[PDB]
Amino acid sequence: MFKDGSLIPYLTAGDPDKQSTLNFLLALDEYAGAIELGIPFSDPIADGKTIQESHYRALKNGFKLREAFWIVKEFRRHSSTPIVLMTYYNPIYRAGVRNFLAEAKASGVNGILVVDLPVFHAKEFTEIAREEGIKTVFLAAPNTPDERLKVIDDMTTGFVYLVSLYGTEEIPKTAYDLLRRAKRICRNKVAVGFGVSKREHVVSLLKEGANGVVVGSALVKIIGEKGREATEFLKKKVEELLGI
Repeated sequence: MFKDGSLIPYLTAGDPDKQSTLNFLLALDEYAGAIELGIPFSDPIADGKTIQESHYRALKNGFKLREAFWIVKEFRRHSSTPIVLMTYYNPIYRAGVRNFLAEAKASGVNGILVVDLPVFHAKEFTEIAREEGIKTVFLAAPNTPDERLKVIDDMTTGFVYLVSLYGTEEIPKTAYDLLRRAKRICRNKVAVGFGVSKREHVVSLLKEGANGVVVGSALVKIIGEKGREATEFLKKKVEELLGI
């Protein structure tokens, strides 16, 4: 869904408020190949500490599901940068899969990633996303075996998202191994979320085959640190990571 060598910002919707999220997106668009907008959930057990706290902040400050669409809709007035909505299944399941996907599409969302999509529902889910015109983004971690990478690649219409809960401040070998295994199996492009925080992390991951590098934690840390005034500091971090 994005150009090779793309940096992909990840932000939690409504952290600290939907208006600020929109501001952050507009300020980082010029550096983004695509953007991941995360829907906050009460139990983000698949996320790292930093991003879990951004979920807590957003909910505490009163974030509401459809405010995420507001953000995408307003963003679309100024940009056509691909947007992937990242969420836990619970919200979608409760609101109605097709209803949510249709509403997502209508707002400008291009793809969707369901962090904990029950394998039991994967089939029907992908079929519904296809019908609603939304591309799919599936996740895989270091403990994902080659056989499953293949199944994941065959269902993916957007791009494969490789993650690493490991942390760092070096990228773990187990994370590089996941990438190395994925590029050998995936026909889809792949993005990596290995918690980069330094220029060398980006240069290296791109050199090792990542079509796109996502930047979430580095940005979110600054947001829970500077609140609405995070913007300018975010631009500098993304610039640092881009060697500019």
